[PDB]
Amino acid sequence: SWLVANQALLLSYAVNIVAALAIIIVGLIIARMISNAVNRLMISRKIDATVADFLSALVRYGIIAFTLIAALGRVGVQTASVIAVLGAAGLAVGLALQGSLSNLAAGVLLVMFRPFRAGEYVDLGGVAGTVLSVQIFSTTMRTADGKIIVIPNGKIIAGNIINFSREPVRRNEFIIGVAYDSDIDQVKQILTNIIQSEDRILKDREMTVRLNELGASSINFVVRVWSNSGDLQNVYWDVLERIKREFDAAGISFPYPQMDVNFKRV
Amino acid sequence: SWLVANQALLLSYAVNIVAALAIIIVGLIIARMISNAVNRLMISRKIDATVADFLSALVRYGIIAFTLIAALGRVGVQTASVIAVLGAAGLAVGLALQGSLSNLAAGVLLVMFRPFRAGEYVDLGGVAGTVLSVQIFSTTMRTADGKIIVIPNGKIIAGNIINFSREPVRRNEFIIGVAYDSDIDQVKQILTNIIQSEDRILKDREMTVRLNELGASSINFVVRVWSNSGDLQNVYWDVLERIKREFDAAGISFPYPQMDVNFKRV
Amino acid sequence: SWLVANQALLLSYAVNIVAALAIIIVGLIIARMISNAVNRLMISRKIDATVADFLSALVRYGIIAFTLIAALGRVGVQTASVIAVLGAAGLAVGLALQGSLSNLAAGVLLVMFRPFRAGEYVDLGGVAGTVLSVQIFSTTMRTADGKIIVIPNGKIIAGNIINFSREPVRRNEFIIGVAYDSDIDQVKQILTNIIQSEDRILKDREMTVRLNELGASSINFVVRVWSNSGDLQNVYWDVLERIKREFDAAGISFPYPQMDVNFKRV
Amino acid sequence: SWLVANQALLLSYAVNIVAALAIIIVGLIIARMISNAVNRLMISRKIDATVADFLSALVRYGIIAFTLIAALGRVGVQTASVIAVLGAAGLAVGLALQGSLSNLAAGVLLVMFRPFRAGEYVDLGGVAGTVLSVQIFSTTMRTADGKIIVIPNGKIIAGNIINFSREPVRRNEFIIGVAYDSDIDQVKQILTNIIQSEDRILKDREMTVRLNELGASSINFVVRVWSNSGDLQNVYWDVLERIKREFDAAGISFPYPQMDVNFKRV
Amino acid sequence: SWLVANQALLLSYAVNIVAALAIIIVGLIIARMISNAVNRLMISRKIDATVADFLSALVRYGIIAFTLIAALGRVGVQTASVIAVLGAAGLAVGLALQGSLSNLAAGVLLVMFRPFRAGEYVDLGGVAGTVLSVQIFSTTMRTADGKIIVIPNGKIIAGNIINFSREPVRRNEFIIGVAYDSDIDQVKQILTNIIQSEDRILKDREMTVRLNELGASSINFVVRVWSNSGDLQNVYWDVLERIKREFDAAGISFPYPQMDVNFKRV
Amino acid sequence: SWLVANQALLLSYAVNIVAALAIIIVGLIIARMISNAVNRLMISRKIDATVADFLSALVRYGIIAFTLIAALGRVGVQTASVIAVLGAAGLAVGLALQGSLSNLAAGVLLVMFRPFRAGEYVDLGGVAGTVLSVQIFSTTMRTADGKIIVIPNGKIIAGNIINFSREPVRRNEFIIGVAYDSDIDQVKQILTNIIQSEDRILKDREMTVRLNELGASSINFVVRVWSNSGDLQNVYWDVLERIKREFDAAGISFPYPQMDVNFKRV
Amino acid sequence: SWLVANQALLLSYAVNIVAALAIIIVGLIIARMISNAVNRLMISRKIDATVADFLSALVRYGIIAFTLIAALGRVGVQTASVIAVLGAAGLAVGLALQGSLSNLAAGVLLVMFRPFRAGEYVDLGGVAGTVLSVQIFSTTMRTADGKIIVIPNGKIIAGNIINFSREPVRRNEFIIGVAYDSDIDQVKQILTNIIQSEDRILKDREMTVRLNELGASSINFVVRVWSNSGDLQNVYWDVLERIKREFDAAGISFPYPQMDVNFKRV
Repeated sequence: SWLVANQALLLSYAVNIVAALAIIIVGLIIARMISNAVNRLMISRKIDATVADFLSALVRYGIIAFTLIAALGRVGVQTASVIAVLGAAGLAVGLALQGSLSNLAAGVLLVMFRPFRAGEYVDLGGVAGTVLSVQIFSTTMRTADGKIIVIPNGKIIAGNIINFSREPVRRNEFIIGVAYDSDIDQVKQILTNIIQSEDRILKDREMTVRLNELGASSINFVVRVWSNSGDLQNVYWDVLERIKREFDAAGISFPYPQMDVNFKRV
Repeated sequence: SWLVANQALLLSYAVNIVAALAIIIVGLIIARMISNAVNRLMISRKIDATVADFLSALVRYGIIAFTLIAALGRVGVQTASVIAVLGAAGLAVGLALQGSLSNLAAGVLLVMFRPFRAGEYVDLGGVAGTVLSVQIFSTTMRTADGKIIVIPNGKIIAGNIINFSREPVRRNEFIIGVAYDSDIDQVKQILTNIIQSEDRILKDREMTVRLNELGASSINFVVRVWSNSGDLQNVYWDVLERIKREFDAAGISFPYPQMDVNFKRV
Repeated sequence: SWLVANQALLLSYAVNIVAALAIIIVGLIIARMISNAVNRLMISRKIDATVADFLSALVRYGIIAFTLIAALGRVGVQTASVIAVLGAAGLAVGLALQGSLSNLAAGVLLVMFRPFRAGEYVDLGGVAGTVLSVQIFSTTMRTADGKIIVIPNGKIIAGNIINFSREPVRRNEFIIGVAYDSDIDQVKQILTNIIQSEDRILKDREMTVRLNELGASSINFVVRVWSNSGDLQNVYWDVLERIKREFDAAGISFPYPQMDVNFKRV
Repeated sequence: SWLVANQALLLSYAVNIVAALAIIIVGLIIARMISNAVNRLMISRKIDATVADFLSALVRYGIIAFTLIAALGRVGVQTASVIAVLGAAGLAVGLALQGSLSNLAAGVLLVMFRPFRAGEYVDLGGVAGTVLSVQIFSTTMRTADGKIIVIPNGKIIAGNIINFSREPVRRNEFIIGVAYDSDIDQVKQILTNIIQSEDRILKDREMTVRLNELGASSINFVVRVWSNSGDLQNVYWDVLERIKREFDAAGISFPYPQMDVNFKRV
Repeated sequence: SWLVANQALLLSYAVNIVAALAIIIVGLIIARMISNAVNRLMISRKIDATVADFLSALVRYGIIAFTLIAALGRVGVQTASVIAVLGAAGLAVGLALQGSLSNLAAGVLLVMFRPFRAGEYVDLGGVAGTVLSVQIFSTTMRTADGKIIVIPNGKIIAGNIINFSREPVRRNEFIIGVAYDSDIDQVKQILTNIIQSEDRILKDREMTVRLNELGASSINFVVRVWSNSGDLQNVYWDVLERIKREFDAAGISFPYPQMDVNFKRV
Repeated sequence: SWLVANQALLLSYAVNIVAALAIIIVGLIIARMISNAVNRLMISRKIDATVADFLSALVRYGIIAFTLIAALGRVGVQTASVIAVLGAAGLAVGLALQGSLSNLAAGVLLVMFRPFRAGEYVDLGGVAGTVLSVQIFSTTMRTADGKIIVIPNGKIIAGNIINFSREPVRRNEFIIGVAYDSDIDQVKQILTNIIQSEDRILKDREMTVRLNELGASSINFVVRVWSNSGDLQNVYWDVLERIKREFDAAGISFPYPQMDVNFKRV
Repeated sequence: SWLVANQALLLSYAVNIVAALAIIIVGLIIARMISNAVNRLMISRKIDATVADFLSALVRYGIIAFTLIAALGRVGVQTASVIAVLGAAGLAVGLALQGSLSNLAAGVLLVMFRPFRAGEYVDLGGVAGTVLSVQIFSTTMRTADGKIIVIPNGKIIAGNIINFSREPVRRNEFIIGVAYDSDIDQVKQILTNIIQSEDRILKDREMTVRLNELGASSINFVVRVWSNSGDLQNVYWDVLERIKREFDAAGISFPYPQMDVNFKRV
């Protein structure tokens, strides 16, 4: 006759049981509700059936799983084990997604800081080109050849960034080879006359015409000038052509590879 | 005579015991149920006996293990230790699977974004070819030679992506070598006449015919043109052939490697 | 006379003590039981005394350790510390085994997906050969030379996979060098006649006979054809031999390395 | 008639319920409050709508989520599971942001220590230039050519740092080649006379004029001097020119590549 | 006069105190016991005073530390902090030992699988030799030169494994160069006669005598044969010698590097 | 009329509330106190406004946050969630700082062990120079050229360390080339006479004068000697000069690159 | 008048308060005690003021921090937050120290196993030399040149280890070039006579004198012999010298680089 005497014990367990069932059913209707709601809000963005609908299904499963674990705890069964396995799974998936998340974070930083603007000619680790646009997970640029390149944001931020366009003026360099016999002063004079004649070069800024080094086959002269970024490339070509003409007119000779032979007959 | 006086203590322990046994048996029938259910739902997809049936067995073991740990906790024995070892195991397996999970996540991102479409000619880190299809864990493409290549999705997203097809028009480049003696202006005139004659080249877009650099053995001329992607390759060959013919007709001579010897007898 | 008055306190502690001893002894008999059971089931697979028997001993130790920790908790001594050290150890061993586990997981994926079948000629990062079989932790293939190679599954999945056999048809390429003096049209005609004569080449598919590039010592011709994978290698050799014969018959001359010397005496 | 008898139980549950609702509503008004406050304080710094407003929204969501979880715990539902999933997410995002955080920490260290000052000529792993400024996440410097380079702080601290400017004086080195026939002592005398004549060289500091090594084609002389950093470059050029002139005046001859032929006729 | 009225409170705290002291002393005697026991069992294996005795001391310290922490918890002082620091330390040491543990695990796998047997000629990433024995943490092999090499097990499993011995038969390859003038058919006939004469070659298996490629200086012939692994090396040498003799007898001439000069006087 | 009957319940909640408010206010005054104290102690070391004052502000925020979380727990709201997010943040920041902490730890080890002393000539992975000083996070050394280099402590400890200065005596090596025609014994005799004449060489220690190898163009002789570290460099130069003189006196001839031509006219 | 009625509540809180203060003060005296004790025991080993005294200070701070946290818990304030931040810090520092700990563990393994003894000539990844001693964190060896090298233990264990000394006997190899015209048999006979004459070579062990390969400029002969490790180097030199003499006596001629020219005049 312990039953009549333990009515209170029965009350305690019965309220817990009905509360657990109530939790199950309320969580079920809550899950239905949340599932329809998430779709209602998800349709706004572009939506792919094979993936986007799938992820809403994932959410449904996650909610019912949480409510179920909670219910099992309500019943009075230790859920620490299921919590542990769940946490291991979550950690693993987070590790897997770390890579993509890094690209996302980089992209955000690059967007707010703006190291390079759109439409600028830059290089991002050996790939010169003009940027077209920036995106969340990736960057898009066009090469000189015309090929399109896509590069992940996370990869570029780590590497060095070079922005030719940001600087208005840039410097040029020429190297020239001539024979040993030829006079130094004559060549220097000619080169000075040439560079002086040009107009797209900045007089105020430095100009260098000296003998940098002595090659084995021939001596080498170095020339340095400064010009606007836009006209740089044209300047190079024009100067080079003028040099070729002027040297042949002057009498200087360009050097071929040089060989000296000691020559005996056996 | 403590027994009669501690009837309530006995009640407390007895209810816990029978509840633990009930948990064991209900978990057993639940595990049988879940095992048959998972197979019922698993048969839909392609199923390999050596692996797929094995994983259902794994699920059976996992469920019975969870229920068993819970039962041990119900008995009143500290289960924190078994929880700890279980969590270590789960973490380890998650780390092991991280690699494959990364490929999966990448594939998802690539699918939704579509950096490159199927049937496009692209390169994905030094392997040019045409894509055939995209998959969950991997990508499939065909090389020009005809070899098939498979590349994991996770590997390509990290690296740069190049999409030749995405751009309609592309640029070409030629390099040419000629002797120093030969006149600059004559060569330039000839090359201009050639490129002008062609019809598959875009007049509106830039055209470059200049002396880029001075080689040691010979001077070098650079030529740049723009044409449609489809006809690019043909254009290259036709232009090259026409150049060879035109130069020999003109009298210009192509250069062989050049050597100059100072020559003494011992 | 607190003892008589605190009989209940004594009861509480005494039941805990005897329950702890009971747990110890039941865990001992359980451990004996489990140890014999694991051997009974382990004998089925191949079993090495120096390792396999050792791991059963490990299991014995693990079970007795768990039961002992639980008993210490039953006595009323904080076991959180022993749990912590145990968890650190488990994490460390899991990290150590991560590498091998990765190979295992890869192997599973490769088995179910079947990127390459057994008996196919494939390359798996610079090692061409024919696969012999697939295994759990590793893959086995034979090289052309006849050497056997073993490669871990985890390593290959990361790298690119190339399956020559999967594709029925493949393409070939030849490169040829000839003197500048020689006529273009004559050579082209001869090469076309040759390739046309062959029967193992696919007429429907493309055929290319053009001047690809101008070498310094000599010009270069490129030839491309398509043929079945099986007969490809033979086709290459036969074509090459026929070419050698046909050129000497025609009067064309193959080029040696070319040198031009300006020659003065001192 | 358990209700009348369990008034106290009802009181207990009712106070918990109303307290949970109170927590929900107070947390709601708190969240509104915090959201407006964070904007009020955020406007001070530069603010981008697409990102900065977004992060305030994130904060709103985070606060309401915390309060909601707390409320669920107040109701009496186990929240350990939701805590676990939340912690996994937090760990993952922290891992993702680790990279950028590293750059930030580096930048801080570099700022306080000041290995290199602004406006100094330094190299930071193969990129010589002058620093312009230091920033939080990145560093900015200008190359000699005039190109701008941006380099992340985290990358440079790991690598070696070279500060030319920090040292007032620096050393120079010349290498010279001459024929075997030429006398050693004469050359040494000439070189000593040259270096002695210069004035921008530090007499007190060492000066080296010796035969370092015997090349195959010719012998090699090494020269070392010390000069101020500013005038170093000029000194090099002037010395080199003077050397060329002095040698031709002296009668020494510079060497061309040397070849010796044993010469037989077949 | 609260003392007389709170006798029970005093009892509660006093029993806890004496139990804590009892735990301390029992743990002390337990630690002495365990320390002597571990030595008793440790002497069996080889034992180094500077390290092995040290590790027994470590065990003593660990046990007393655990018992001490437990005692502090018994007193009623929160030990969660000491647990936390202890767990951090354990995690760190586990990370440090991960490397060695990996080698151990690899060694186990290699032992049970036996990719390569002892006394076999194998290469394990560019180090050819004969294995001598396998060990727990490392592998031992001898090179052809006679040098001894030790390689850690963990390093080799990651890399490719090549087992020459496992395969009974292997293939050989020869490359040969001859002048352009020389007849193709004559050379082919001679080579066929040679290989046919040999007896250590497998007739049933393939034999290849064809013109593989056209070198610039000379044409190249390829020869392939199959022979037993043991006699392979000898076969190579004998064949090569016979070839040299046969060619000079036949009248064919081996080629020297070939140069062609266009030769003008200035 | 439950209020009058539940006075005790009201007491319980009221004491908790006032205690929570007391905790808030005491923590506030404690935070003010700690903030002023930390500055008082921080001024001793060099202090940067933009960073050092900022970190004191950080401490203020941290303390108020801890006290606030504690207060929320006092109120009776589950704080496990806020604890979880806080722990994730702490883990992330610790990971970020791991890099710098590694440099710090290395520096400590290097300081106490002293592998290389200050003012010694050492190389630390391809950067030879003299150390100037050691610091906490980095090391400073000067190169021979005079450039200053800074290298992080963590990077050098991993790599090999070479200490020229630690060893008093060092060895030298010379290589010499001579013509085939020249007698072996004569050359050996001459070289022995030379090295014997020198005084800065250690007679007791080994001396080697032998023919090491046969070059294609010429034979090579190797010479090895031992001398004090300080005088090593001078010894090299003096020996080399003496050798040049002695050979020309003896009649031996140094070799130029050697070519042999078979020479036919077409 | 709740105070008089709640005397017991007051007792409960008052005992907790005084116990907390007692814990604070006992922990303070305990910390003083431990601080002096640790110094007393620390003086035995070499002790640096800037670091070693600092670490004792660290210990003082750690103990007072633990006792303080415990006290805060005794007061009744949730300390889980402070525990969490502390654990994050500990994890971070452990990660930082992981590197050095790895070197320590390696060193231990190497010490007990003894792969290489002290005073042996070994190479440890491209650095040949003689070991001098082994240490805890690092290894010390001397190079042949006389330079001292220090290498961390953790780095070497990962890489291959080569122990020349462990093996008593070693093998040698010579390569020789001769003209095509020269007879094979004569050369073989001469070489056999030479090697047979020597006495420091092991007759029982193999001896190889064969034509290994056909070079373009000349044919190549390979010779292999076995000798004791100590006398190996001397044997090489003596054999080489004898070979040079014997060939010139025999009439064989060593080959120079060979060139063949087809020679036409334009």
